[PDB]
Amino acid sequence: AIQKMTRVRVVDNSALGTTPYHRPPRCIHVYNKTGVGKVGDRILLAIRGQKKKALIVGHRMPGPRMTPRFDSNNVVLLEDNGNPVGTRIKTPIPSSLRQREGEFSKVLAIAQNFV
Amino acid sequence: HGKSVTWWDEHLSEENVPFVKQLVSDENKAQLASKLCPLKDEPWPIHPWEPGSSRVGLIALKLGMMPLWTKDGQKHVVTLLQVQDCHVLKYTPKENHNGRMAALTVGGKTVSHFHKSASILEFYQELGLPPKQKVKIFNVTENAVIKPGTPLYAAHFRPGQYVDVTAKTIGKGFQGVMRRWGFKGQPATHGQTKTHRRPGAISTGDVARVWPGTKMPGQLGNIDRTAFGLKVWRINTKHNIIYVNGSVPGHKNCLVKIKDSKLPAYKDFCKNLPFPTYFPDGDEEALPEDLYDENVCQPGAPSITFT
Amino acid sequence: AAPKNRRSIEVNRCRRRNPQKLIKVKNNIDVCPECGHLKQKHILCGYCYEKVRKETAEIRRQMGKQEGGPFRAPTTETVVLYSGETPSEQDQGKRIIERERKRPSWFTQN
Amino acid sequence: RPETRFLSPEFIPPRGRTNPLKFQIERKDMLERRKILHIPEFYVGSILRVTTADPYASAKTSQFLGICIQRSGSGLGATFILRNTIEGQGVEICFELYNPRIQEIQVVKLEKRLDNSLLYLRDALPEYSTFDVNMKPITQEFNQEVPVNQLKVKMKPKPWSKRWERPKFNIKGIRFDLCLTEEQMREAQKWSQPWLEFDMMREYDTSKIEAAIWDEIEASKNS
Amino acid sequence: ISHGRVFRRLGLGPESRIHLLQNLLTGLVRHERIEASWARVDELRGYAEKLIDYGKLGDTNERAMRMADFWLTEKDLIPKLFQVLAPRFQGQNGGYTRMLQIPNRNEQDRAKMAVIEYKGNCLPPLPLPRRDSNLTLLNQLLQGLRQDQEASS
RNA sequence: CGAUGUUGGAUCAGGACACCCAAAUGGUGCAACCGCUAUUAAAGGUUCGUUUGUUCAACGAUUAAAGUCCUACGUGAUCUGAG
Ligand SMILES: [Mg+2]
Ligand SMILES: [Mg+2]
Ligand SMILES: [Mg+2]
Ligand SMILES: [Mg+2]
Ligand SMILES: [Mg+2]
Ligand SMILES: [Mg+2]
Ligand SMILES: [Mg+2]
Ligand SMILES: [Mg+2]
Ligand SMILES: [Mg+2]
Ligand SMILES: [Mg+2]
Ligand SMILES: [Mg+2]
Ligand SMILES: [Mg+2]
Ligand SMILES: [Mg+2]
Ligand SMILES: [Mg+2]
Ligand SMILES: [Mg+2]
Ligand SMILES: [Mg+2]
Ligand SMILES: [Mg+2]
Ligand SMILES: [Mg+2]
Ligand SMILES: [Mg+2]
Ligand SMILES: [Mg+2]
Ligand SMILES: [Zn+2]
Repeated sequence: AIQKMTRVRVVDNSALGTTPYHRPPRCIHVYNKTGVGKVGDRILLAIRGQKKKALIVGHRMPGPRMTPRFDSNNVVLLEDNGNPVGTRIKTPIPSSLRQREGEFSKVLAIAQNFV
Repeated sequence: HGKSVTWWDEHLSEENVPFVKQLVSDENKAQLASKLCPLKDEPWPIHPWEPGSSRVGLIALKLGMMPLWTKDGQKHVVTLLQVQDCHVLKYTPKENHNGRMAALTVGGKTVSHFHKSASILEFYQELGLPPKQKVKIFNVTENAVIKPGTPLYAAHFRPGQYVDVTAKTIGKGFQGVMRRWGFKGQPATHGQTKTHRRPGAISTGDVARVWPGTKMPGQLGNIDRTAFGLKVWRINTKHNIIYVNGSVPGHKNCLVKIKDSKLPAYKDFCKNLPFPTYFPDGDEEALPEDLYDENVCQPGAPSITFT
Repeated sequence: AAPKNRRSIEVNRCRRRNPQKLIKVKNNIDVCPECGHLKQKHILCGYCYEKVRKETAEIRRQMGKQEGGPFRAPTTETVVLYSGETPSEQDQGKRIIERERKRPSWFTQN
Repeated sequence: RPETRFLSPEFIPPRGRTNPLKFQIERKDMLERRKILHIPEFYVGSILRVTTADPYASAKTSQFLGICIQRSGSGLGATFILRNTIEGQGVEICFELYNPRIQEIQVVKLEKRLDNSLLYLRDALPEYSTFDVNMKPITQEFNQEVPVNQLKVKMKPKPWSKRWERPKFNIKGIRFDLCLTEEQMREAQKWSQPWLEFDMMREYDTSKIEAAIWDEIEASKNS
Repeated sequence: ISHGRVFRRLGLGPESRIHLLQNLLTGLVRHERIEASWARVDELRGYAEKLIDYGKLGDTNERAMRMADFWLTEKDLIPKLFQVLAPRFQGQNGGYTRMLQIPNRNEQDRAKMAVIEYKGNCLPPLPLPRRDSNLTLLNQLLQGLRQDQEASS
């Protein structure tokens, strides 16, 4: 349950992701019709005084059984084409993501650990 | 004459109460097991299946809910409906009821004799059944008609099918506008006085009255609704239990009315079903303990491995 | 909100002589086979229960005299006796209350 | 060596007025399931590894290892939660015991801890949430009677996911002397409801039911 | 919505309810017969039935002792529970208590009143309702039926 | 004028159609995708935020769309009181 004005943790290695800033990266607008984001959902993100798009990787809110539930709200910085702007993603990721290949292909390619 | 109130128990001694109870229960056993053999008595003529036909229904008892799994991996939740004692009671012909379809009146589970009324007890007396708790009326095409006094079992529905379940919903009593309708309230904190729930404006300035449909506080929930398009998954033949899909309106342990789905997409499904109804007598072959749908993972099984 | 007009006496008679505001006649009254007073069928007889209450009180008084204080209650069962009675072998080893009145008709010896 | 029967907690039916038949049915089915998949004895705090059927992985099997945080459910629906940290990411999964997607359950460590449920490992220092993914199973003699590990835990600074200091929780597993002021401990005690322990009527009885369903289990082994 | 709520609300809150039942219980164990508000007596009856089953558990059981400690207020009674009440209920599983409706209180609040009692106490017996005798006309007509259920078997 | 308590919000909306979306079509300086026009249709819809007391307005992000109005500039014996 990520929604407007949530503070999120950028998982991948990135220019924007890693480098510090005074304001934590915030969620502006989720691209679902319900205002609520879940795993494998697009997001608009305000980071370092600019907007970038993100993909929700994992979140603290419970979900269907046998789905992983995470201790932080995790995102992957993402461009307009669906191209991950990170080189690789260390922290673990839902296996359920592999259900959608079409969109998440290039993002799942750089993922290390699946849980 | 000031005639005093009286109940069944009142004048009996401590000796005769167990006796009367024995008397009644024993004649109940006799009566139920007597009508246990429908096909050898005087069965009404059985007709073959016509295309626009519709079957009798059942009166079941909502047990509880259970999870169930499908071979694709998905989880479902199901409602157990046990058929307890279910008999067709009377038959109203086509021209005497709707002028379109005939009506069969079906009884629900057995109740005590003592707490019904002279009229009703007479109605069952001439029948030879014990009194039923609930009684509903089913619309039936005249080729589907059965003989009053006939048992109905859970096998009447085959796994994979769709049904309609009607019952009284859970009574939530006199309710506010937020629970009954789903109005937002007014904000809690910002200086609102005594308003945090109330309906707000109920009408227009000029109209000078409040319209008849106007949503307002009032009774919620003891009332009849119907669930449609319910898949039936599994049938337990020993205890007469139907496993239907999802939630069925009413409280658990309440009586319920099942029939085939009248939804359009399922209209002609009836042809493959045991029709006038099911008859455990006639086939002279037992059914398995359980009948399942082909997508259902069974209580014992290979324990699915994707490949 | 203030009433716009006085309610007429006809209207008001309609409200308060309505069947639903009338006292409803109780049909469960009967006579107690014992004293022949009145009782509802689902309730103990007031009169008889008063006999029992008085006697209970007297017994408790006199078993308050046998207890020298607030917190002393016997560690044994007790039995109540009347004029011209003696504890049975089954009833001995128990606290004994001796009352002056002859044993009441309703009260059995047990 | 004296043997006290261990009953998997999901054979205990809930307290509601639900018809006793439903439970008989459910139990027949989960006993049917127990013949295929072997479900071990275990408690909260014991460490398990679970093998799953996953369509989307390369090997269709998916292993997960973690401590059991809580068991809850009843009948077919009963679940357990496994907690483990990977790379610094805390992760929990909630498994349904009787789900056919579960291949094998393996107890790597049989253990009790001081509390019937520890969800508070969410708020503890990460060590207590971490275990080696490959760590090998460890075996015991029964007469050790499922050893109760007594370990108090260190906490992150408040706030916590829940208030664990409150009497409703009954947590001996936390080390509170290091975390809290004496004043906060008097504060937590204003929520104490002493009378609850002596409430009699509030207490749920089992033993007749358990005798019954144990009888049922034996009758399931025989056939 | 009150669905499946077993306990009624009394007193100043949940705790006050427990202490109300405390006093009522203590009163019942001391005097063995008491009369109170029909609702409160009904509420009590459960606890008064379970207390005897904690008494059956014996003096030595610790749980039963701190249970009887909390519930019985005047400590003097705790022996009487274990050494008088609990022994005289041995055979019977649940039959400990008799609860009857008394006529409404004669005070102006006109309450609904009950008497509650431990069976086998030493007191003048309550005027219980008696069933009709067997000699009564209708029962005599039933005896016929019975003797013909014997004759036909 | 021996009182018909007034702006904007909240709540709940009733209605019109001079239609913003959804449906069916005519014309195009309509190839296709977009559009621009006109006809018919009012059952159902018509977002979330930054600043303003604000209605308007500007701006951020969106939406199938973020309609124009009437109802004592609907609605204070339901609320608000910034103006
Ligand atoms: Mg800036
Ligand atoms: Mg209700
Ligand atoms: Mg609110
Ligand atoms: Mg104010
Ligand atoms: Mg005020
Ligand atoms: Mg308030
Ligand atoms: Mg008018
Ligand atoms: Mg929280
Ligand atoms: Mg009160
Ligand atoms: Mg004026
Ligand atoms: Mg005037
Ligand atoms: Mg409207
Ligand atoms: Mg028009
Ligand atoms: Mg259009
Ligand atoms: Mg409209
Ligand atoms: Mg104007
Ligand atoms: Mg206005
Ligand atoms: Mg205003
Ligand atoms: Mg006001
Ligand atoms: Mg007004
Ligand atoms: Zn009398």
